[PDB]
Amino acid sequence: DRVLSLPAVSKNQVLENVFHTAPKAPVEHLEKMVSANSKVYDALNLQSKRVLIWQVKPALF
Amino acid sequence: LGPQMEALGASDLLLSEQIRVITEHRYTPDRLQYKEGMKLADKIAAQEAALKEELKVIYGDNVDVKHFQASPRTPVQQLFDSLKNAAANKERAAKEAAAAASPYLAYAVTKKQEVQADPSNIPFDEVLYPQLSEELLELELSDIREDEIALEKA
Amino acid sequence: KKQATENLMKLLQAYKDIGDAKSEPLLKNHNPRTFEDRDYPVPDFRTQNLKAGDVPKFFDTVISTRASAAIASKDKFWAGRKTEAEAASAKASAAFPRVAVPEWKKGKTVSIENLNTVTDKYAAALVPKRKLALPVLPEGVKKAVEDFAASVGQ
Amino acid sequence: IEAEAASILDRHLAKPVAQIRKEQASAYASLLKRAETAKGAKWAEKYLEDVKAVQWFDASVAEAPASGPKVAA
Repeated sequence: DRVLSLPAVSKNQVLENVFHTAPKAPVEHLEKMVSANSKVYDALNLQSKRVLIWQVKPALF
Repeated sequence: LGPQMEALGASDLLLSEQIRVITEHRYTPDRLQYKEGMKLADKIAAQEAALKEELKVIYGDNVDVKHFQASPRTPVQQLFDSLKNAAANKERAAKEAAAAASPYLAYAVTKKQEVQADPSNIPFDEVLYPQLSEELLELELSDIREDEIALEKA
Repeated sequence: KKQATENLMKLLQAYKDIGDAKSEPLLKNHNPRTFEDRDYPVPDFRTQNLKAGDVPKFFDTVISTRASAAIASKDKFWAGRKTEAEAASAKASAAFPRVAVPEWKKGKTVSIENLNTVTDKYAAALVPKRKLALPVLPEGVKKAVEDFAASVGQ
Repeated sequence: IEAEAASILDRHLAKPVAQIRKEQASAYASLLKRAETAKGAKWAEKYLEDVKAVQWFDASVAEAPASGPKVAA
């Protein structure tokens, strides 16, 4: 019964109770907010190719 | 002993494929420690796939992941592997900032490469969290100490 | 949802400053080995009337029972820590920085010199809070020593 | 009309983006095919001519976004 003096918590259980969640990378915030502020740039700049300012306040020719 | 004639990190097989044969040798498939060793082999193989994906952009497709699993790269070699692709990285970032659909996206990709190609911006967990890194060292030193306590009891 | 996020962030700050008031190690309480009772009376298999194939099942039952007790002790510890930090997340400061998003007023439009600075605030969070100053050698110094080595014919 | 617009927007800002894109693309595709299966009707030719005029508006503001659409004055 040598096995009953070893720690009963396996190395698997340590590795799954210590690294429980896959941690958030810091570049995920950058790439997500950049891919959404590209849409903020596209709609709302006055130099984008697809501005909303002519679909919203049309013109007066 | 068979597969246990060489240490856990000192074979030619990968570490997870060594956990697999050690656990197949020490235990029959109906044991508890068999299942826990195969689950540990799954965790270690996940770490190996993560390290292969982290290194394949530098060392090729035949990345030889066992050499870096056994002996990880020193911070000096992390520097000198960030410096030997920095020309290709800057040319890729220039060729991608030229072909971005926006001056915003072009500034974003050149700023991401400006903050990424700097080798001082590699996040080292041993510098960031010293206490956590030494506890992660002691998590494996304690398993080896439990095996040594069993061998000194025998 | 914003109040729930602010409550969760006050909760994580409460967890951190009552994990640092006790000054305890980081991986001590997520490791279920530290909640394992090492000095339990360790049941003798010779006084349980086992047959031939029944001894490894007895060892598996003893090991898994003691591991489940260690995991449940870990869970009771974290229930106690959760109430101890719920009691301190109430009386807090809640002065957090806000997520940097570009300025967009109601009738107006965003300027690229504000999208660019929120991109700079994103890429300023990619540097680590403590980093090694790995000295990259500039071309102006490696050439100022390379021509010096070329002066003596080496 | 303000209450209907705010209700439609707050029901729309509860979706994820891929759901929004495939819903609007599916509705636009169905409404194009309902006017393309109409052949010979005057409203169908006027419908597709106005679709092409909207595409002209988009191309013309893509050509010069500070000046607006090109108006031959």
